[PDB]
Formats: sequence, C-alpha cells, structure tokens
Amino acid sequence: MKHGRVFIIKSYSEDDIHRSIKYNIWCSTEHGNKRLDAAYRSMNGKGPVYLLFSVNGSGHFCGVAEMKSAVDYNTCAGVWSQDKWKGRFDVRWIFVKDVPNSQLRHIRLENNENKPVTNSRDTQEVPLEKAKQVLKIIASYKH
Ligand SMILES: Cc1[nH]nc2c(NC3CC3)ncnc12
Repeated sequence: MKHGRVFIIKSYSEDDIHRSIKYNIWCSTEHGNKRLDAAYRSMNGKGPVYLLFSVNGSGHFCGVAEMKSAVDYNTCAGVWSQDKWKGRFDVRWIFVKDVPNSQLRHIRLENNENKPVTNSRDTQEVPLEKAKQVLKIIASYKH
C-alpha cells in the first residue's frame, strides 16, 4: 500500500461546495485538474488522494473528501457558480465540519516556503507528515 497524497482545495463559492457535498463531484482549474489527475493516476488505486476544502475568506476549513475518479475534461457546461470551471471528477466526502484556521495555522509546509498550511492556494499539495497533523486536528476538533 501507499500513504495518502493530500491537497488543499480552495473555493470562492460556498454554493459550489454545497453542490459538491450533495452530489460527490468536484472540478478545479485547468492546471489544478491536471495536478490532481496526475496524482490520482500515479497512485494507481494503492492509496487515497485526500482533499482538504476551505472557502476563501471563511477563516475555517469545512471538511475532507477523497478523490474517487480520474478527471473527465469534457462534461456538461455551466453547472457551477461560474462557467470557467470545466471538467469533473468524482469525490467522496468523508466528513463535513468547520475547523477554525487558528487550529491549523502553526502547521507550516516545507514545500511551500514554510508558509502556514492555512495560507495555501488551490491544489497546494501537503507533505505527508504535515497532512497527518492537519487531518488529526480536523478529525478531533470540538466546538
Ligand atoms: C467548482 C470550483 N472549483 N474551484 C473553485 C473555486 N476556486 C477559487 C480559487 C478559490 N471557486 C469557486 N468554485 C470552484
């Protein structure tokens, strides 16, 4: 088996996130789709690709999903908040819960100039050991 690969997902539409949770699908930018497609295919089913979702300006992460398919680049147009989001891949949301950035901001990414994980861009990949730290904090956070 292989350890998971873990990516930050950012959205500036809460409605798009709602749709993602309801129907277990997502789409990124062109370069973001390529990045996730490469990772999913190179895993070759021997470990998961995890996605850590966060709405721009919300000050919190909102949950965790697993990538469940390769990217399909030719799908129905205009299904998201804006037309610029093209293509589709399946996801499985593992859990949905808000976790304040304050709980995560001291985790820094050595592959992103040691910036805090909470300052990441869409499809920023997370080093394994930091991803474990983030996932355990998110899993155990209590309001
Ligand atoms: C469906 C979708 N995929 N990426 C999205 C996004 N990314 C912005 C950079 C933060 N914003 C809104 N909807 C999106």
